[PDB]
Order: sequence, then C-alpha cells, then structure tokens
Amino acid sequence: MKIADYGQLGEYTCDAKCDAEFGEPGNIRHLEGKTYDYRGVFCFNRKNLQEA
Amino acid sequence: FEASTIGPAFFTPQVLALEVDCNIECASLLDLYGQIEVSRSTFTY
Repeated sequence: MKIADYGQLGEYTCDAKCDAEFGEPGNIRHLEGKTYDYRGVFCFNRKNLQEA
Repeated sequence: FEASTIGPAFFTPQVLALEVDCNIECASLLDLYGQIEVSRSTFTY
C-alpha cells in the first residue's frame, strides 16, 4: 500500500453559522512489483577439457 | 574454450623413452692385417 494524500478536513468558521461543510478526504493507492530472472549456459569439449 | 581457438601452451605432450637411429658401421678387415708395434716416427726393415 501507499498513502498518497491525507486531504483537508474542517476549517475555522463564523460562530453565527449553524452547520459545517464536507472537506476533500485523502487518497490511498495499491501498488505491486515484479521479480526478474538471470540465466546463462556454456558447453565444453570433453577431451580438450580433460587434457588442458 | 575449444582446443582450436587457444594457444598450444595449455597442452604438454607425452615424453616417450625411445630414440630413432638409422646409422650404420661397415665391418672391418683390420684383424686380417699383420700387427706391428713401434715407438718412434720412423723404422727400417
């Protein structure tokens, strides 16, 4: 997971007002990755390898 | 590392204990001849 944002909630308001507003809530994101592979191959000649 | 791509230094040949010699020496007639012993550079008879 990752917390992208927290958002804004609440504000200072005039006392005479009798209600309040809705803010803009934050955002959360789901992320994922991957794993990679390394490979190779090599070959020999038996007699040459044995006599070297 | 194929043997056909690297230098000869990586392979040491087997050392054999034999030698080839075709030379000859003919038989001698020396023992037929008469033998004489001297101790000076000249002689008389």
